[PDB]
Amino acid sequence: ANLISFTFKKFNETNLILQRDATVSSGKLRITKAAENGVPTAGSLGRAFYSTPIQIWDNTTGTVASWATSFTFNLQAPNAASPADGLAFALVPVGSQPKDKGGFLGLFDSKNYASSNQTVAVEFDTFYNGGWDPTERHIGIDVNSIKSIKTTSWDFANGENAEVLITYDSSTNLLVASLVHPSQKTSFIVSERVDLTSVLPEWVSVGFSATTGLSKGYVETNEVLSWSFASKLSINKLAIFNLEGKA
Amino acid sequence: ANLISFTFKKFNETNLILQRDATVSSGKLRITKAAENGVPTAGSLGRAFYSTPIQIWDNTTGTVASWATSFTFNLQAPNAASPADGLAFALVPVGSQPKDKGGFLGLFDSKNYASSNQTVAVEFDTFYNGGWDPTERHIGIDVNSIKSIKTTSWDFANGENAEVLITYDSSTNLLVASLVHPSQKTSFIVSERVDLTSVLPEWVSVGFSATTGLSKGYVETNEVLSWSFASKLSINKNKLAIFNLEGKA
Amino acid sequence: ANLISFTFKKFNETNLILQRDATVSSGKLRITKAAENGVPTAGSLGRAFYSTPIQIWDNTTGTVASWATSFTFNLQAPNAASPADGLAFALVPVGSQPKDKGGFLGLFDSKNYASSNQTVAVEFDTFYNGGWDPTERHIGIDVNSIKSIKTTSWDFANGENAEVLITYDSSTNLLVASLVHPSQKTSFIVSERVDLTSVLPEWVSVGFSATTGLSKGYVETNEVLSWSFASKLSINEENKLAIFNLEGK
Amino acid sequence: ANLISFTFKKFNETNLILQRDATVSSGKLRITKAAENGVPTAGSLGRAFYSTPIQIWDNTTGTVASWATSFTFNLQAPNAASPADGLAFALVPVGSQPKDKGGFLGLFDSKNYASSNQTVAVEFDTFYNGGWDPTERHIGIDVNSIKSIKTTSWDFANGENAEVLITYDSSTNLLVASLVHPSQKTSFIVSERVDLTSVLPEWVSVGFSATTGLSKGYVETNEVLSWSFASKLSINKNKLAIFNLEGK
Ligand SMILES: [Ca+2]
Ligand SMILES: [Ca+2]
Ligand SMILES: [Ca+2]
Ligand SMILES: [Ca+2]
Ligand SMILES: [Mn+2]
Ligand SMILES: [Mn+2]
Ligand SMILES: [Mn+2]
Ligand SMILES: [Mn+2]
Repeated sequence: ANLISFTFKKFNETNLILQRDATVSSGKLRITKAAENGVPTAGSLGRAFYSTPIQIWDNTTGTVASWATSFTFNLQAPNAASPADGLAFALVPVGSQPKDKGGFLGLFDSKNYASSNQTVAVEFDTFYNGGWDPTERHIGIDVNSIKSIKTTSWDFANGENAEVLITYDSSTNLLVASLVHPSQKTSFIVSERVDLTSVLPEWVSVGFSATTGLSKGYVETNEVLSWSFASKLSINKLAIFNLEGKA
Repeated sequence: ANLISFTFKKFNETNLILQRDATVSSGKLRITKAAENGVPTAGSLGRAFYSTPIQIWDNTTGTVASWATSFTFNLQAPNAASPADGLAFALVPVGSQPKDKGGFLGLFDSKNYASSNQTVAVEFDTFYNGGWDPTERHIGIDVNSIKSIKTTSWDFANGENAEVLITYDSSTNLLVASLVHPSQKTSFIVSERVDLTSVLPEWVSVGFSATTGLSKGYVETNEVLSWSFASKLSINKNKLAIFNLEGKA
Repeated sequence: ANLISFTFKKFNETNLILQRDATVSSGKLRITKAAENGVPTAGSLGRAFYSTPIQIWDNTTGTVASWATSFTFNLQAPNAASPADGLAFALVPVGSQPKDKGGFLGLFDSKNYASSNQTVAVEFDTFYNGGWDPTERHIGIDVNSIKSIKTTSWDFANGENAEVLITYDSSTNLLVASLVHPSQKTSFIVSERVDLTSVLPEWVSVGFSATTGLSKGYVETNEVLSWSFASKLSINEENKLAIFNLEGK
Repeated sequence: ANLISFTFKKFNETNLILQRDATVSSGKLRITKAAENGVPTAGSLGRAFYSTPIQIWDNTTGTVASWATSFTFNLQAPNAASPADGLAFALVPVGSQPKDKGGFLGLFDSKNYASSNQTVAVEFDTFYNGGWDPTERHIGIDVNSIKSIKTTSWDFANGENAEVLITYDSSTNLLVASLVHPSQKTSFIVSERVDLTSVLPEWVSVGFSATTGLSKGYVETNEVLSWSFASKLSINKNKLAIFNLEGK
């Protein structure tokens, strides 16, 4: 079995494939653009991916990798009543370039199922796009589309640290996204079955994507403080994983 | 920083400390009694712990260990209307002995804050005891008492597998327990800020504890299929990604 | 696959099975005796082991585990010309009791092969015993016998830290023991073929064994500063020594 | 602390930087040329490196990273009496290019110390150069030059697998490089004190480098069958146990 693993407690420019407004500055992974004062700017799109590709499944041996990612993100909107849009962990084709800004998070083109994207993502959405989004703040699981196949309720705490964990288990095809605001003691969890072999190609890049809305007033940051990742392609420990990274 | 880590994919008698009705069979950790026909028995009590005690907070340096457990359990009852009582993952003192069966899960004495017990547990409750319990089947966090300081809705699936992840973070003091029934794709989480120094002793036995009800009819299985655990005590002043792939997935 | 791992950067009494003169003081494992002024005492016999037993091979599946261990030890004799005897890493049966003192290190009865012991050990030899030992100080692989099946030259520097790495890989049945004295930038290594199914039982205790001599002058300290250990029992692969040695000390 | 780890048990083109004759076929990283029929070729040079750079020391906090690497290689010659030249594990500048072929192993320019290369390499030497090498096959710690700052006798076993472990402990500045031949139960070890801060840049690429001789007759294969590497860089001021099993 092949392995690949890495833990960032601070972010470095030199080991990431940066795309658009996503830039590293003072340890933090600022995916969107903040003005001189620090106040977030509208119409921003950023993408950041890990330097080495990851094989998530094999064509010949028919085996599927199990993986896990953990990171702490912080969305800071000056006015909670008008923010946009969100941030997402994404597994994306290796030489793949950004898509639609705004409520498409720079990952998808449309709401209808277009497998040509070959994109799985877990979205953390602050802005309710009636076009596809559910009633309130949610954690979505995105497969080829920005219309999330399964979402969960989210108490978005403004400018407060969110620790996340995402795990894929090959033996059950299950995907689990969890989120905690330690400062507020609020916890959340979504779970869904996903076939990686039908969605993503054998080799994918791994990282983040985040955007701000269309309207000028509708501003928020999209900051990731730390990031840990592990993958195991069989030919995946959880207890010994989040302690070298998260804990 | 000191480290401890193990991943049972199948339970073995040889590297656990079994108390009461707890018994290892065909790789399962059956913590409550089952008849010859494979039928859950009433009035049962079990306990299974790890063979090394664990330092969770160091008095001299005031440091606190960050730790993570993951395990798959399975509770099968014949009659959903009358089951009892549930299983629990707990951190007990080094040389701890079992306590009250039934609605106490062999871990606690009374509903009031009894600091003399020194026990932190994450329960998985099936039987509702009005006196202390909430309405529906719940995940509960037990500190020095059976009356959980926080609870949440857990939609108990009968005879189904439940993958469980429980993490304590030292820098945030936050204990987070999360459950998934992969057959149903249903997920359940509860998190509460807990201070270990105030509650638990320096060294602790990490493991399981489970019970059945007062009456004949109130029977269920209290079984653990597999188990992973890791800990990290910082010497001067814990990955969640590489932990559950060596164990859970 | 099944997994067990721990890192001792500082030792503690409670997660250790201690036998005879073996003691733990201020974060150090003093396997042999010491005075209050700091003088090694003769006729000392120490053995310390990890609490949780370890399945090294599984009868039914016919699989043999692959394990690695890395530790730091210091051997300080007052008079270097007359030292005795040395320490050893040893895989011993779970209920085993310390054996013959002196150059037998507490692990064997005779120089001739006797399978009733069921013991694999890697010895670090300061005192050359004419009957079995080769001339110079050595690292020896001991199979049920105090006479090593293979040895290699060792420049034992008195009172210095010695980082050791012992690795067993089942796919080639190869045990590789290596020692570095980082103070004088010296390095030594030994390798031989060993079948664990024959020599050792299924479950074992893993730890240390050290002794002092017979004479009032043949004394040395036998101390272990830090200790790492990991093992992997497969269901139906080599051990990652790259990620281990860093996730060790 | 910051961590990076991986474990190739079969090589893939998709997550490596390949240079010159270096090639991946059927999961075995072949560094130098081998003919269709399996015949090794002279005048070859290969280099393979991991896709992510690795921070071995941080300037701002003075923190230096401990690391470890394990890989199994096989060298096979038609004629053991005349092979060339060898292969080497190296920590290399973030965008470096292959240097002198042949006796220099595609890594160095000359026998004298030139810290412009910024290259720590552990070499595995088949061909004794009467210019800088000891009189036999050797493992050698190379620093900014092809002539080793320390060596040890290696009993090169023709067409036999060789497991290698290289470990750098930053709490002792000690680099230890070993090699075992599992088919013949033989082992070899070298250990020298190397200060990375005066040798290598903050960020380095991590990988392999090999060559064959100038003469046509002097042929061998330079193959790596598996690979593991781990690193740990702290914020302030490495378990070989868990690594070596969690490795290959
Ligand atoms: Ca949206
Ligand atoms: Ca109850
Ligand atoms: Ca002796
Ligand atoms: Ca040469
Ligand atoms: Mn959405
Ligand atoms: Mn309850
Ligand atoms: Mn000897
Ligand atoms: Mn050379």
